[PDB]
Amino acid sequence: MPIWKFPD
Amino acid sequence: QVTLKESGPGILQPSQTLSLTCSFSGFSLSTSGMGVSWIRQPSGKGLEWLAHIFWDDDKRYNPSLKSRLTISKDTSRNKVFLKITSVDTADTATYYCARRVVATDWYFDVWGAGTTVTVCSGSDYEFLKSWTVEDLQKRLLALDPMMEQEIEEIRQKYQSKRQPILDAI
Amino acid sequence: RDIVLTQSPASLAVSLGQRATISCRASESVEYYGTTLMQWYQQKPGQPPKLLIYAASKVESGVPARFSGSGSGTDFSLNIHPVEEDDVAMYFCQQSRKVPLTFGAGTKLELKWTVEDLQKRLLALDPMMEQEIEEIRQKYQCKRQPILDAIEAK
Repeated sequence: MPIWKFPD
Repeated sequence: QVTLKESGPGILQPSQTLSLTCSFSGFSLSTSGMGVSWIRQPSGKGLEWLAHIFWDDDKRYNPSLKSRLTISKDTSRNKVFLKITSVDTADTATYYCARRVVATDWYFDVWGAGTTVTVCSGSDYEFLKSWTVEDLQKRLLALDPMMEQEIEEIRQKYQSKRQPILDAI
Repeated sequence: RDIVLTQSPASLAVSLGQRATISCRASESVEYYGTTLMQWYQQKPGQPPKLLIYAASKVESGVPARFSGSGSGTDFSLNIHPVEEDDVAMYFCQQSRKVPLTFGAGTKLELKWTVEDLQKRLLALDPMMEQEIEEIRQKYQCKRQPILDAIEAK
């Protein structure tokens, strides 16, 4: 699962 | 290859605004998943993250400094900017920018080499205007010999470090 | 709140050929759904920090096989074996689990021979000198520029 921004 | 370069004013008087620029090449910050952070290493301390800006202009800040920081970008000139308001001696540091690209992990893949900013200690503007021209000129010309002696100590210190190496070669 | 990274040692004096180990302990877990958001970077004087290890144990391309990362949860370590001249550097850990991103305070790895290694060491002295002189120059520009600005205003 890509992390597009920060880990959420 | 991908290069990032920080630029700044070098020195800055206290209470002024710090304007930093990260000039990059080899990629576009408009590409989906790209982002750039600003980071700093204060004098005698460890590194500290300041802010990050994503390809879609989403901005994240260090909560301890948020009220002082403004990150922004101009993708038409491949530039990222940082503004720090009301600087003091705690803002003397080497400032770095670094890229992160979308992945399943989260890491900076490329950094700049950094730019050093010194926040100046003591020089009251109204006080120095009250000085006469001769006093100002005398102090200025006196500053050169002192800086040169400090630099020469460094040069001698490092020439003696080169000698054991140069002999073994 | 913030994840604090405690990195040790601050300074590591090692012999060429030995094992060097650098430790990072996090104040809370940096794990995130099957990945561990802990990085190790190397920094030479005047050069961009270089990524060595990401996700705790993954080696980045172009990194010598002498470097390895390990750890889980809160305890991480960077291992360099055997130590070579090119490994004299500053090293730091970095977590990406929570904002704000945070860094270890750094480990300065110093040494206590081929011509290539001796030239690398000779070359390595110049950016350190340049950094020390630049600090001197900026300190004195702090004193000169207010004076020059006072004269120009007059």
